[PDB]
Amino acid sequence: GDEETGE
Amino acid sequence: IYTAGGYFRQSLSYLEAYNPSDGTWLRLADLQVPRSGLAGCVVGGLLYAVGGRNNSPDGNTDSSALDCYNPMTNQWSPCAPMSVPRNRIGVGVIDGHIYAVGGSHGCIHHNSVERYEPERDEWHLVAPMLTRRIGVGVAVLNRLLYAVGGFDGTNRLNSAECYYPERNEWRMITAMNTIRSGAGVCVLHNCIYAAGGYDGQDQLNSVERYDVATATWTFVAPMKHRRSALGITVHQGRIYVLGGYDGHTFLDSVECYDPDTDTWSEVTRMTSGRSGVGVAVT
Repeated sequence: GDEETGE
Repeated sequence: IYTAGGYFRQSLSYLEAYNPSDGTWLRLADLQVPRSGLAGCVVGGLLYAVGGRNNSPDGNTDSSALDCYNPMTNQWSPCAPMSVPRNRIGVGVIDGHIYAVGGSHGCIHHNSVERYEPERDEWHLVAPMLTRRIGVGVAVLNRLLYAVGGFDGTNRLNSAECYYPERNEWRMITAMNTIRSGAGVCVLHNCIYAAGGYDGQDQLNSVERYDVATATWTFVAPMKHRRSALGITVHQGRIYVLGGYDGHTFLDSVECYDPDTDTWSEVTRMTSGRSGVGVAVT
């Protein structure tokens, strides 16, 4: 759900 | 090499140990709440899991929790919680004391920092950072606390600052050459390493290291695979990075940095791909 963590 | 928590379609309870000698994976007792974006550390031989978030099909609860793993009880035990929940926290240990750095609670990006005392089970607030930082990398060298990179809610950061315990104050230092949020930050002998992360455009494979004596950051051999939200620890004078996210898949790759020939190479593959783990050694 975000590019930094994948969440 | 113990990895706790992480994320792979939901936050995870896994506690697993990797052995750089025999190359096999040990599967251990589960966290008593799933967490990702947490940090791990060791004090008194016991492994602490700090902060994070339970991102599940039924919630997304930021965690104020501090909990204790004992490596020969194979038992988890709860400790006093923090002042605030801190997702994407960083931690460092000075004198056997726990510093919890930054992180987020909902839309609030903390500049707050608080200190835990294991044999007293107590948290108390210290001086806040100059900068609000989530996904901050934290490291400790010469009894000083470094907070590196991160995200303030609007900008991702190449800045780093230094906490001096006996003056209760943060000092800005030389910025990194690269903007990094969710990088792996650790000490390999006496350069503060910052590996990978996200600069707001791409996941990074570059690695740079800070030399305190010259207050200089210099780039070293980059990783094979770009990664953000990776775990990191140093074992036997070598740096290990675990998992992360590369904009496409949750990596199970684990890479080793040998400092004396300055090369990275694939060492092992995690049991499952994941990002946002807590990593520590004991």
